[PDB]
Amino acid sequence: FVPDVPEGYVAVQYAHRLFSSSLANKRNRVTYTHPPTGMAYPSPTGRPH
Amino acid sequence: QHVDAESIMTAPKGKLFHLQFMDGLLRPEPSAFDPPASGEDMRLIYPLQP
Amino acid sequence: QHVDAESIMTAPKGKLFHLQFMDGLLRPEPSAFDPPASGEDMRLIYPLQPISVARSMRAIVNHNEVDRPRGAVAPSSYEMDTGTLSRNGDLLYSPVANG
Repeated sequence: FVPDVPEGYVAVQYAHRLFSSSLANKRNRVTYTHPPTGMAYPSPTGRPH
Repeated sequence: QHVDAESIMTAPKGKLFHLQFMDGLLRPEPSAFDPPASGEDMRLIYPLQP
Repeated sequence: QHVDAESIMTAPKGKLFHLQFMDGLLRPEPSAFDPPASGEDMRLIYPLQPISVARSMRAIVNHNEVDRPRGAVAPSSYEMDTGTLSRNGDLLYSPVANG
């Protein structure tokens, strides 16, 4: 069994550049920046599929 | 102190839980060059009222 | 170490002073609610010329608010061009362009 990727998901090649240190609510969280939207996501929760 | 969701769910009515809450307004800001720490604080139980 | 202005002024020519300097780029920022301290750091002796002539790199740290810290210095490309050995035996940099 290989789970299919669900219809809404977006392909993203891993690259060191996608992850960074950043301030977020008095913490230096490992922010991830989505390559399409450009949006930064300090929490692992709430990230785009 | 901490309150298990298990006790919130299984205690008889009439029990008086004692929840604690942080006022994080005065929490220190991280140094600009300190590497990020892994992990994430989460809260499960919330007030319904002020 | 510290150097008195008195010694700067009274030493025979030929003496070799050893001045120290802070790179305060990585100095910690104060907490937002900490009360101010009294007193003021002062510097009296200064270089007449650039001092960090040996400096290949600087501030190898991430900054949370910004893409690169101000004053961060990358290594020059030349440190990293292995180049080639010429038939003479002289080392060469890689060609900038074909031909």
